[PDB]
Amino acid sequence: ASQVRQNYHEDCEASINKQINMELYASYVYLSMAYYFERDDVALPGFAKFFKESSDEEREHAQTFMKYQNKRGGRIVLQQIAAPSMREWGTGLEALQAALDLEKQVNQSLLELHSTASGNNDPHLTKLLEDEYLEEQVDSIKKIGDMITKLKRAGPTGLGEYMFDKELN
Amino acid sequence: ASQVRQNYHEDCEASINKQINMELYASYVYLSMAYYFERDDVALPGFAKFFKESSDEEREHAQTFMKYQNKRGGRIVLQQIAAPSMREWGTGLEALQAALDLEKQVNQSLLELHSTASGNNDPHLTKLLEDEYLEEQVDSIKKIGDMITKLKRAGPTGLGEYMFDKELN
Amino acid sequence: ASQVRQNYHEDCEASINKQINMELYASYVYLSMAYYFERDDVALPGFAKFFKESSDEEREHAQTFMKYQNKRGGRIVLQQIAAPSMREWGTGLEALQAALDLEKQVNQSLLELHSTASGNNDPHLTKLLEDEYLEEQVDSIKKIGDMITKLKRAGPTGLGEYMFDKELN
Amino acid sequence: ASQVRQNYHEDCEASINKQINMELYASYVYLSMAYYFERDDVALPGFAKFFKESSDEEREHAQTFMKYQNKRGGRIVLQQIAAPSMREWGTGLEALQAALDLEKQVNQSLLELHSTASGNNDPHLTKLLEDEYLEEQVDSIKKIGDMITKLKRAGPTGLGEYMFDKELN
Amino acid sequence: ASQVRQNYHEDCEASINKQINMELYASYVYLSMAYYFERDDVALPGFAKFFKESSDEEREHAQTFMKYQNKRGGRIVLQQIAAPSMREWGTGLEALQAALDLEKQVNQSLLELHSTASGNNDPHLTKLLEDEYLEEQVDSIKKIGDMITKLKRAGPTGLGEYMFDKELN
Amino acid sequence: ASQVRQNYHEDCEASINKQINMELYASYVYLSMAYYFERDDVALPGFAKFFKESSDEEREHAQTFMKYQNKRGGRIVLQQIAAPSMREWGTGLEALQAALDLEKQVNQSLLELHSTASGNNDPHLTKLLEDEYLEEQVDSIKKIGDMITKLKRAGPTGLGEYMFDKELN
Ligand SMILES: [Hg+2]
Ligand SMILES: [Hg+2]
Ligand SMILES: [Hg+2]
Repeated sequence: ASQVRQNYHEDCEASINKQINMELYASYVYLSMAYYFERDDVALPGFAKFFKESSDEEREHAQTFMKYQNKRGGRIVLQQIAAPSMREWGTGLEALQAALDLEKQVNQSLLELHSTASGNNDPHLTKLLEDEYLEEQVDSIKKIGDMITKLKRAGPTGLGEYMFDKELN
Repeated sequence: ASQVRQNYHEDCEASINKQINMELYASYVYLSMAYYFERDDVALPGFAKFFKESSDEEREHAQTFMKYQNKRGGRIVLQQIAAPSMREWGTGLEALQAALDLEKQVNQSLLELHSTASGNNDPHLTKLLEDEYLEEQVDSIKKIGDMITKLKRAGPTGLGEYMFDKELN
Repeated sequence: ASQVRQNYHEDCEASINKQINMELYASYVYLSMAYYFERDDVALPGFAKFFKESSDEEREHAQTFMKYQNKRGGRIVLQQIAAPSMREWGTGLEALQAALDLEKQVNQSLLELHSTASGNNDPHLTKLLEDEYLEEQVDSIKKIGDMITKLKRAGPTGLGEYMFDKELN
Repeated sequence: ASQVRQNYHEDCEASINKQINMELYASYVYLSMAYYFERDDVALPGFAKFFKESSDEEREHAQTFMKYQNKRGGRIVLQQIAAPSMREWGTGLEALQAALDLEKQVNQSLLELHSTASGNNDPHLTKLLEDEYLEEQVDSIKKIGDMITKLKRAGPTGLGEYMFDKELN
Repeated sequence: ASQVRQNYHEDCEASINKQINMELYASYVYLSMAYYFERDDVALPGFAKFFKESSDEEREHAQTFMKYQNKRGGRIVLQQIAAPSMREWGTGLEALQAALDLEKQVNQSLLELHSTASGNNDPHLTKLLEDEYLEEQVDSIKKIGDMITKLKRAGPTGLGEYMFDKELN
Repeated sequence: ASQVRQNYHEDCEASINKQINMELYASYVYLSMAYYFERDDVALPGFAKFFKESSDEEREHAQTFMKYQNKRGGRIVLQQIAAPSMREWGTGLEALQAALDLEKQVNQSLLELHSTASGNNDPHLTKLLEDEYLEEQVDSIKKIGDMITKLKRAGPTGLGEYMFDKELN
């Protein structure tokens, strides 16, 4: 047992190790899209840069959990990073409809770790989730909301996606 | 052979002379398209500006090869530059679809030139082709691929063609 | 096929996909090290950074091939990222040594991709490697090699490790 | 016909698709001369630069008509561009002698065209050749008058030529 | 063997301990020429400077291999450096004539080495000679092609030589 | 005797020619050591950087003497530069102990050269040796004395050798 650990139950320590994989796995889906939107027969540069940023953002969430793991006394245990269930994503809107759910799923879990953190009387963990993750998830689920509403009003297909791209970019 | 020739085979020397001419046919195809898209009945300045720079880029290719001639000790022989097949290029897409194949044909003749160069072990030439021609000849093929796809998403004629041009501009 | 594709072997295309995954896992293994060295029971600030720098730039090697995959017209097949071989990477000497192996295992993989490409007669990817990989890998081998000797000189254990991590920081 | 066309007689239009190909040939003759002089065995940088900008001048003179073509509602026809009869151009003197003479032809047709212009009563056209060409050709010819006189005094073969080359450079 | 050594065939290593001594001799031949030309009775500052930087170029070319030696895990052997056969070098012309010819030998082995390189299938090595030497030697040779042509026109003995010396200076 | 010789005796003129050669043997000994300390198995950049500058300094000596040759009216005769006795210099101390004696031997040959110069009353040469050679040849002998003592205090191998190098750097 590390020299720096107190009021850190080991249950929470293990779900930090499951967020980091969920955080890791997500950033690996956002990267598949960005570069799918970089394909010649796709040629959506504005979704590409959006998801590459999503790729980078999610990768930082994971790292900021891994430093917290080292910041309470717990140990990092890095499982695999599986493959996104898909290669091709189709329209930019379909891309967005999936990112929304993954974000909810990630918000699902960030909300659950918080109540796991809460049964253990860990007000230092609840805080972490609470200025570094719980607001960035909900700004970001609201962000795709708007975006989807803008693209379907934009006319989800054809000239609407090409124009929506330019404003995204 | 003048005083400076070392490991420059005649077949590799003539194919360059060809490359000078066929890269000059292109500057001229791109020259036609540029002013066609600048006709009062056409009125596509972005399309026009693109093919202008192409013509320009493509003539620089040709002059680069000319400088490679005197460097290695060869004798430039300039050949008649042919007028383009056509005067009227239809739509911008039919000129984007036109140049892609023309950028591929050139891409083809450089690889032929590449594979003639190392069979007579002239790695200096295959240096020249790599860090100069085979590089930007793929960057521009990828480029015209993106544009054809986007323009098609945009609606290649009508309001769609008018927007894509103002982002090409 | 892709509208940009020209002279692009399917198996000179699977090797990209393959190499895409070797860098990622290396990125991931260099991620596992950077944070092992930020444990309160190893706390080696200088090895940690060094392996941070190693991770991110390994990820950029995966994204540059990703870019090249879409260029020649190929289609990105992403796979899982196997877990890192370890959790605990031992001594700072013991960390570098295994990163030496993996640099090599990547380098060796590169030299085959080159051998792959040279056989199908495609000088664009052999350019891509010689100009973006084959060099810098041999580089990353030498530094680690230099660092392993220096640390063996500095006395691999004790005050030498401590003073090495300071210079490297 | 054209939205814009007004007071544009078809023999003007036809004579311009003649001048353009005529300036494109002169522009292609100075490129021959421009590069012939960078051969290791010719090696006069001063005559080389003098013909490249010449080739570029002749070449931007051609575009000006092509553009004036689109202003007036006419239609550019681009013809084949004949390769020059010579490739071995001789003394810098003999090069200046063939220059002055190709200039005078480009003059002789541009005067001719003003006559054609004055006949089909175009005051728009008669200005264009005056304030853009006949001004520009007369000056061009008197400078080769000066140079060729200056090179015969300095000495057309030998050290005098080396010296005139530098002052040109 | 070495920590770093990978895909380094012993005939490459041996050929490099040959090129290094070969560049050190060329670097020692331009020093002879560099200083011979500052003798009171020779007294050509322009040819002197031209050979010193030559000697310095040849001399920093040698170190580059010695360094590439340490990168690849090879072992530099430094041999004796033979003093040049001549000390009295003659006309600036005769000096430029022996130059161009020592260059072509330094070329002829560096090509040879690329063949050796291509045979023992080193893509690391084939790049080094290309992007660092064969690029650098071809240019070096065409400039002495130019100079020697320029000095025969200006006159190899007498006032013409004094003049070519200054423009060189 | 050329037009500029006054009070330059042949014995004093040849000993300089020797000094040119033996100062060039040294630049080369220091050249070897520099890259040896830069080998992956050695990894001593400070030691390497020192011997580099030495090689450099020592060749400047030699070229200074070469300029003194033409000044006084002498004829440089360059002699074969011998390879160093050894390739592998053991430790840094065994190279610091190596160069000290080599800096002394040179120091010896200059004094011999000094005492040959004023016996034939050439005080200009004894000017040259004093304000140029006998000056910095003692500053550097004092320098290598300090370093051997300090490094020995430091513990000439192990953690002691690693520190001293980083202050040599
Ligand atoms: Hg817990
Ligand atoms: Hg007319
Ligand atoms: Hg080899």
